[PDB]
Amino acid sequence: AAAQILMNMQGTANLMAIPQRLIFGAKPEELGINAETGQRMFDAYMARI
Amino acid sequence: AAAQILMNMQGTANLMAIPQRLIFGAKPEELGINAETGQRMFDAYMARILAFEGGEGAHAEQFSAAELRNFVDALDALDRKAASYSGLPPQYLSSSSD
Amino acid sequence: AAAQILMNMQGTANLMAIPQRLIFGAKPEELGINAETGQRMFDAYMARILAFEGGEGAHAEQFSAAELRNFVDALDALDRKAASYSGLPPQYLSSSSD
Amino acid sequence: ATLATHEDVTAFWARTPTAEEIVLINRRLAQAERMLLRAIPELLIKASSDPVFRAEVIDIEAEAVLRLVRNHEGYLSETDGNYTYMLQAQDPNRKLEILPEEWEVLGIVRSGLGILVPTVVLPS
Amino acid sequence: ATLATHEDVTAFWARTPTAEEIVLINRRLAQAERMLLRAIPELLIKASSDPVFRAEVIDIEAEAVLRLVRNHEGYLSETDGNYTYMLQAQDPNRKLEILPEEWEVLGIVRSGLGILVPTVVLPS
Amino acid sequence: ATLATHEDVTAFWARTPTAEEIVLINRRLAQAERMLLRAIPELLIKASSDPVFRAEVIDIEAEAVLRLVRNHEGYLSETDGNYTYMLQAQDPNRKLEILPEEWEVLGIVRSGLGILVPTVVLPS
Amino acid sequence: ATLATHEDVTAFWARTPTAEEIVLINRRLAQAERMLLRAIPELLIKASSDPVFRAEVIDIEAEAVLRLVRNHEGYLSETDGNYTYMLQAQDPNRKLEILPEEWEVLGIVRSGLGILVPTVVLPS
Amino acid sequence: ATLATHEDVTAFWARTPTAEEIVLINRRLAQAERMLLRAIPELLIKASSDPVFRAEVIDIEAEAVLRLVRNHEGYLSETDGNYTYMLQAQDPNRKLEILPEEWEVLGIVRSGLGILVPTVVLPS
Repeated sequence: AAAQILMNMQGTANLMAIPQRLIFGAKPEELGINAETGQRMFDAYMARI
Repeated sequence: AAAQILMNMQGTANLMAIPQRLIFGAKPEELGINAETGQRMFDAYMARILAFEGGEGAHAEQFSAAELRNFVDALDALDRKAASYSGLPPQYLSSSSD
Repeated sequence: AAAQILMNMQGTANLMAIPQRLIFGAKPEELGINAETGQRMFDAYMARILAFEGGEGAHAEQFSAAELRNFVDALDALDRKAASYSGLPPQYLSSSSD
Repeated sequence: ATLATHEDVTAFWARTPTAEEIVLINRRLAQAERMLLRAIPELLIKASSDPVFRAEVIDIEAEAVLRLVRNHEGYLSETDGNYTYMLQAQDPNRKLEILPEEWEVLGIVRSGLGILVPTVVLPS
Repeated sequence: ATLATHEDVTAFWARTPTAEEIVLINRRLAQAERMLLRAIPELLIKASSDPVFRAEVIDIEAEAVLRLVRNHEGYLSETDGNYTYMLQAQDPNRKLEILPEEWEVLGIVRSGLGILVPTVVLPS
Repeated sequence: ATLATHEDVTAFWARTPTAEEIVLINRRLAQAERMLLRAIPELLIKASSDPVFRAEVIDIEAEAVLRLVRNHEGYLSETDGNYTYMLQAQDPNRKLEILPEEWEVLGIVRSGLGILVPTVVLPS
Repeated sequence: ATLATHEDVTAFWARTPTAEEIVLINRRLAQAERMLLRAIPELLIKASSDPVFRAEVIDIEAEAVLRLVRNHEGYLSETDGNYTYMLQAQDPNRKLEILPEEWEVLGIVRSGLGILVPTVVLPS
Repeated sequence: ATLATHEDVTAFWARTPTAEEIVLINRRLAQAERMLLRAIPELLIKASSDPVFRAEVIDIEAEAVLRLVRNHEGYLSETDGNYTYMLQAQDPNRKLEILPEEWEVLGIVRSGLGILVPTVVLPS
């Protein structure tokens, strides 16, 4: 029993111990997502808006 | 197991221990973004107030910080297991309050 | 690991330990913003109340301050590891503990 | 000249065009072909090699011009002596465009979920 | 040639077409053929082996065209001094498409619940 | 005389003005020039030195006048014997304005972000 | 007499006025000048020697009357059964006033952010 | 001369313009010409080096002018007792403009995500 709880806790610490951030309504081409990869890089230092 | 928690907690501190700040409904050219670089510097000294023309349902909002204690509450659980399996005094894993 | 938390915490105390102040729906020429500098100086002593001509949806907003404590409880967790791996008396690292 | 022809648009329209409507259709079919060729740079050699694919492109070019020429004069009604008619209402200021469900036939699928990736340069 | 023919479309329309409406119907049926083949490439094997599946495909093609040709001139009303009519309003954006329940009839069906799976590459 | 002339306004319109409308157009053209000259003190120097800049000034002045003088009588409809017309709806359209889109062409741009700055006298 | 004239108002109002409309315009011009002087005591002094400031005040007086004498009878529509008109839905205005932007042209714009300062008398 | 010419606007319009109205088309093309050139400084080098790029500019200028001159009179209806028409509820259509769907064809785009960067001068 305790070994299952330690695995599920560890698995949660990998996938899900943090928020998952979402945006609804913005178009992928309006955000400038690259069509080949589905990603937009942006610089993420502290206080950017 | 504990090394994975320390890795994830440290990456969380580099990426999400601070909130992420957003503005919606403001045109990049209205804010004056430099189109060659996608950015605009502004003076960030204490207590200055930003004012925007935006009215197209325009609003600020933010994603939360991640609570780093959510991982620390798993670190001290694994330290109680490391003490339990090793049989060392709880002092050696810094795990007792006494 | 502890040096990265101290860097990010000290950085956050310089940029983000303050709630940023915003106004939306406000025309710069109505606020009296100087066009050459993008600013207006206003006398900010204590209890003075700002009064604005209200635009069609005009209102004030804030971004949150960052909680510096969200890094400090990771600094406390890393001092707890540094004591465990070194085997010093806990009071050499976690000075306030016991 | 162009993959589709004013006979293709005429066949989908079910009216005989005037000499002005013929030159409009000839100008707009070249615009539709160029608009597809921009997104599928192999188009003209994927076609002819593949005959069922060419048959898609012909009717996509023809329908893309047709919804722009059905009523280009912009009328809602006319009267002439004692004859009179009125049309169903339809959108002003129409533009030559290819719909998502036509891009899917060319095989271009636009994906509605993409991600923003935060980065910071690692120190040295 | 297409599985359905203009005899099917006029049978559901209950009006006789002109030679221009015949050319129009022959092209809308040629779309409905390749609309179905792109979803079900077995279509010609099934519709030659099974007469009930054939009868369903014939009517899905004939209805898919009839949903366009019903009033393709786009009239709301016409009159002279002595006879007049007007019609119940309908949308102008008539476009060749097969309904969700028409896909269920041909035996392919969408799921309205599907899942996004988070993935991270495992270290080595 | 002012930089643009009633031939410019007439050329962006589609009818010859009466000798009455010519006085209105001449009076409005001077007002449009004085508005641009207030914002850009170098206007006549730049319009003498640079022929691309001159073309912008001439056509922004002619646009600014044209949107006032067209239908300046304020009619929605008139009839005359058996003839009749009706126009599209309009705003009060009251007074001369240069658009943000035209100030950008003249090369002057305003930020939609500005900053209120707290201040207190430092003691001595 | 006023700085602007009934010839200035008639330069913008393309309809030439009758003698009743001339006496109206002369009193509305006197009201507009008197309104400007009460805001700017220097007005006649500046307009004695600055030839572009004369054009500001004269065209602003002519505009401030124009927006009040345009259609002052208040008619929407009129007919004799052989001719008729109707107008756009104009604002049924009842006072002379000078716009916020016209005060900015005269150089006396006012800001929309002001402060209320709490105060209490200091003891002795 | 401009890159496109009044025959292009005529060909997309499917109406032969008036001699009073070719003058309008020529000045609207003379705007659209430099309105593109001021956004893409190399435009005339591209449009003489590459004939496929030239065809985009030919279309986009003629479409930008055609949007504006389509029903430039602003009528909704006209009649004399034997004939009548009524048009759709078209736009007030008050400026020459190039669409974002046309700028991306000329190969320039504006990102809808941009960043505000806080900064403070470091001590010294």
